[PDB]
Amino acid sequence: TKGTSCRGTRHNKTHILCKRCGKRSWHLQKQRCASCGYPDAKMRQYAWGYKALRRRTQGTGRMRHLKIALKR
Amino acid sequence: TGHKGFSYKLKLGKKIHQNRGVPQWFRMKTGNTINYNFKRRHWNRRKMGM
Amino acid sequence: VFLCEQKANKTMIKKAVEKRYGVKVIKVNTLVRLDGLKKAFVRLAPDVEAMEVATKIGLF
Amino acid sequence: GRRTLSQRKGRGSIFKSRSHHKLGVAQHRAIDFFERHSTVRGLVKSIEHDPGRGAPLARVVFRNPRQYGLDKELFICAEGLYSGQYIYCGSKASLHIGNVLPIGQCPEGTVVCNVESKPGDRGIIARASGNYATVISHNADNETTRIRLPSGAKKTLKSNCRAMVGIIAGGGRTEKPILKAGVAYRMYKAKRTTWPRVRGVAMNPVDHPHGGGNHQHVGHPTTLKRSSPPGQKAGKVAARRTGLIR
Amino acid sequence: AVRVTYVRKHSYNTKSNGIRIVKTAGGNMTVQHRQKISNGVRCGDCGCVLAGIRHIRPHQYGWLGKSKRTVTRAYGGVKCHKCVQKKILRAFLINEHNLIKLAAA
RNA sequence: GAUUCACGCAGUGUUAACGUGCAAAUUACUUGUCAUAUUUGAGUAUAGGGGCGAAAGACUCAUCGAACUAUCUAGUAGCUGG
RNA sequence: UGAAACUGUCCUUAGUGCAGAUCUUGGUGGUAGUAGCAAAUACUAAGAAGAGGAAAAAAACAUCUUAGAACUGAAGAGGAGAAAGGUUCCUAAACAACAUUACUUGGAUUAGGGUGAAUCGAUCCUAAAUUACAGAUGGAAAUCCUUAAGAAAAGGAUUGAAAGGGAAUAAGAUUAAUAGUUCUUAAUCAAGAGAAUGGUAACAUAUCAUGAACUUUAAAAUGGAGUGUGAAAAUCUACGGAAGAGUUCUCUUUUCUUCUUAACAAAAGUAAAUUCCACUGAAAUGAAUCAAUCAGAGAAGUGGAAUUUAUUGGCUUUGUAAGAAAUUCAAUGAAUUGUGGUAUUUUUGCAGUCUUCAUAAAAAUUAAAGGGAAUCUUUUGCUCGUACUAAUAACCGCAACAGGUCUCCAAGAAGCAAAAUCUUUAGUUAAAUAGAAUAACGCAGGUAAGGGAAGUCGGCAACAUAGCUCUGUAAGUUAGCAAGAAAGAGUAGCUCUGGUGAUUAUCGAAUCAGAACUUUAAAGGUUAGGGGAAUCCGACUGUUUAAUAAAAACAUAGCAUUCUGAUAAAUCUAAAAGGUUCAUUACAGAAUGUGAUUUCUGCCCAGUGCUCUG
RNA sequence: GGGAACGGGCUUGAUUGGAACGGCGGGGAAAGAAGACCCUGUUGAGCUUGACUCUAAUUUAUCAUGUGAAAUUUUCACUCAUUUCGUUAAAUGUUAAAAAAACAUUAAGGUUGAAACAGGCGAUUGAAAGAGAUAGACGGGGAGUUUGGCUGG
RNA sequence: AAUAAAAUAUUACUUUGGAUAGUUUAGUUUCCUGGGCGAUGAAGAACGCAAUGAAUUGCGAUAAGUGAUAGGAACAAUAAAAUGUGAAUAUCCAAAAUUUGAAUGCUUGAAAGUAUACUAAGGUAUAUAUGAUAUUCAAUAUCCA
Repeated sequence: TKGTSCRGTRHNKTHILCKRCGKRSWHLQKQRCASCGYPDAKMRQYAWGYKALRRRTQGTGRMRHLKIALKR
Repeated sequence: TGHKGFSYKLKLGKKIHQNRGVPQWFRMKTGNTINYNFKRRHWNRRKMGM
Repeated sequence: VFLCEQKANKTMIKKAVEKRYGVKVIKVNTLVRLDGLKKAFVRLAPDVEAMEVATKIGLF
Repeated sequence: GRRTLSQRKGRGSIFKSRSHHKLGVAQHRAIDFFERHSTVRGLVKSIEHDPGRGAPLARVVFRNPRQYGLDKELFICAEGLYSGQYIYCGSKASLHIGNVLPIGQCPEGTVVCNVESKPGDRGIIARASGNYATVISHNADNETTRIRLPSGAKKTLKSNCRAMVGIIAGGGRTEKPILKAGVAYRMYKAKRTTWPRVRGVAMNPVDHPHGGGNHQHVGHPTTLKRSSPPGQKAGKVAARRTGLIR
Repeated sequence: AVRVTYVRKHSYNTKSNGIRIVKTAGGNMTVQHRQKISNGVRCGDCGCVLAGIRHIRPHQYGWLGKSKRTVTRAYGGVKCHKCVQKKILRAFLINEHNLIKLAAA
């Protein structure tokens, strides 16, 4: 019963959306985000996660105020 | 659920709003390749993970 | 039945409806739709006829 | 190998004390002037059952000697105390059952319980059900007295340590034979998670040092030095004797 | 036999989710939310339930008449009439004894 | 922590069905059990030479005599294939 | 064929020549019109719409209405919620794809519509637990501490429950869909604005009838079992009718349906149980329960007080309120809406009894007391959730998967029974396609002459006993059991008789026993123990390898051994005014072996351990 | 028959009409899976142990300067770092002067009423213990690794 | 012995598939110049804004855009309006800049919220550490009348 039957009771969320990164990686019982490293001030980045760095970093968003400054 | 937070309901409403197709007039523009929205999903076809 | 900004409460909606249309409001019921708009149900005083206000607004 | 269950007990994750319905901390009132140069009178309002311990606890109510109000204590019941009784604590208290006196004002051969090992520490020794300590001798030279601990050991204490006269209630608790595994299950309702104890020999070599082979046996002596590292310290530690006694 | 449904969104038979099925017009049965059972006051000494005070919820004594939550007697509403008689005798008899014991015995 | 039946549960036997299945462990009858060492929801605690185990090396997201994931890493191969 | 670039020679350069690597990526065959589209009892007739039942029976035809026949059988295939899903809800147009045939159907395509709260919840409080400033620790990241270390917080900070606690809303109607939320009517709550009498006493008086600091008490707020009983609802039933429907060639003064009432308040009439008060003082001891249990620190008796009994005050009754609603009749308008029960079940309280080496939460918040400091009308009630499924099609399993997933309401028959079986209200007739033929071999359910385990590793599988009543019951035994031992007899239908009560002859309860007569000689439609004599293991109830082992394995109580005076023992951590047993204290904590009870545990200290006061 | 010693193909013969339907289980050394038994590899992993080499924890000695004595270097006496505790840091020190389950508070200019002062909040331990460094012992609790070859397997 | 249904063989044409050929608003590498963010709130995330938009793009309650400076007649899928009295377009400029985020009055889960002061609503300020100055204090800590 480790296969099909045991999947029926899965109706309790472990992660929900995080306030800082918008992903569903906020652990409800650990009170921290698995992806962006919430309340920790620094963003969670690792050298072994090089793809994770090229997915969310500088230049992946709007750059509302930095696009004018560097252009200036 | 029946009970939901305020912000969570608005992110549910936006998912409803984005499940629409290309309007006909947009398809008649010159040099147009966008015919169907490939970001479409249905409640019984794919769960949106939120 | 109006559509208002979600950041407005029944107290400000009641004042705004009176100010904009010069009527009397005795009850406001609001619900926030899925899209994001706050639908308001405004009931006017018995001596104010709502049907004539609709024609002035443009619904008729 | 793995970590034995003895090692896992020191972490305190599922082995924490089940102290939710406990009444409080059973101890004497804090030492002050009126307990050192006079007497305070306490009223035994009620006798109650504290989960996880065999002796009943008494709710004693002293008046506040310095301010206006009450001062609610929680003593361990001496065998004989009743509701509505008056008990007196202090250096001048009479030698009646239930009264708290400094250990130096008690005659030789007297019986005390809830003794203080160090003055003002509100009770350490002789606290279990039916247990008591007996005063052996005094020494006015250095103001120290000797008492006999319930294990037969003799201990020397400062003569101003407080103690309650009498015997802790609930004697004979362990003389009734448990009969069912269910009854032993209910004993640890307000205690730690230790009851169903699997024999080490029934385990596997990874889990325990006793985890045996094709026959359930230990294979090496079960008497170990005190300096054994945790994990291999299983059996009898620093044992000077074994076998049955004649 | 008419079968009913929970009106509120509670779905479990907890103490606060007690219901009573009453009958209404046309043979329809509706659902009433019934209150919990409270306890009355107790004497501070003997722990016996006092007489003359109703067994209602603590906030409901605010709606009670000012004379319907206490008994017109010294230590009324906190002590039984027997709890008070012994108080008077203790106060008087002990003071009398302390007048012959000390004060020119 | 008596004997049983029932709502449920389990999984003794048929070593029945099925075995490119209803199903990556299910079905039918039979059997056992069916409230105090009971059954169960939500919350909460315990994390990889760690935890948890009425102890089977069992369980730890279909993964366990050491999980999953990424990096060192195009690890090394006197061996096999081209 | 194709329609804009390309070729020869010499040198130079190389990501330069493929049949293989279970090679990589893509495309495609035989298999093959083959295996299949067979769990969930079941559909038929007439009509409508539609291109879509034609025809030499092409034997089948999706959707909707009516009729017939059926199934889930009220612990449901019913009516509603929590998690999860997220627009799947409703309507209209439309069917290319999808739901193993088809579809006019759809949880599918397109486009609009839909979720209304002072009273329901979140918001508020704290529980297990969780996280901050300063401090402590660490090379570091960071860890510790949660009131202890602080010039911090009258006293201890943050979070933590849509099942724990909590101020206050009900009935009817209404929408294609929301409704304790809208409408009508009727209420409630919070925040406001405009130094008293009576009673012997228990105690009592539409606000009344002052009551600060400070302190205390109580409530919120507390297990389970089993027995008795009050009350309501449901079912059943008695009397009395009103209205409508069914049967009626054979009868039936007959069978069936309706005869209702909210929140909040009032107080004609009137209950059960418990606890107190006054008079008096019990023995010739009384009183009382199903059981108990109680009495000179005072019984029974009489007279009182109080509280509980789903809102005021439990039931009837009353305002609400008949104007509503239900059942009929007429073409909007008219008719009625008594009284009971020594029956059963459920719910809800109450009363004492039993049980624990188990004693079965806290805060927000409220009231009262001790004390004596001081001298009716009207306004407002903010933010957020609210649609729908909640499952043999909306959830998790790749899916419209026979698997899994927490709850509430709950009719008749029959029976000990919430059992099997059949029906009522509600729901549905479709839920991976049919038609013809009726071969072998299969899957599921059966029967059998004579014999009766001769089959086989093995009575595997099947057969067989089976309810109730009476009689009767062995060895063995821890004296409790074995025991439903084993064994034997009875049981139907019809017509009668007697026993078991209440009020002063009438009224009611299903239960037991007995007697004639008849027959197909009677538990058996369904449900429903095979029995006996021994041996081995485990004492027992219990747990176990999710997915080949449920056991003789683990656990268990019992027995025993070892260490420890708490600044300790065990033991987590890199460290730490750090952490666990420990809210603890030898009848305790920690570490082990054996495995109930009875009986007995023999000899050996040389070796290896451990220890020593040497 | 021979062949890698059990051919559908080769050699010699027996014999053959093309397409197939329902069954069936002899063969296709049928399918599923880089044999899981055995061996080899200077390939591993779990577990054990006085296998080799180490290590956490435990333990022992020396160093790390509190005063004041006394002996022949432990042996003591104090507190002053230090250890362990307790409270609302709530009368410390020295002078002066068991009859009763009830109540107990906001006192009749500014000092008495309610005594003054100590340079110690109250105890406990104590120059020893603990942590550090170096050195010996113990240490499968744990880490790494190894466990020759030939051989009628 | 016999037939060519099936089977086989070649070519042409069609079909399934997308190789080959032609092609490039895309990449790779080297070199040159810089290496110009943030409490005056960054990077990132969310939500919202077009006459008809779902994504994407641009932008922020002044919204696929405003003012100013250059610029000179367009846009287009379909309508409208405005337009040489200045349409598209560009910019190191000006105004404006929702919720968050180091996120900083307090709380934050998917949480709706909320206290004080200043200037009913609206807007500012209030985290921790920290330098300088001013000011109010605490300690018989050192003296001292």
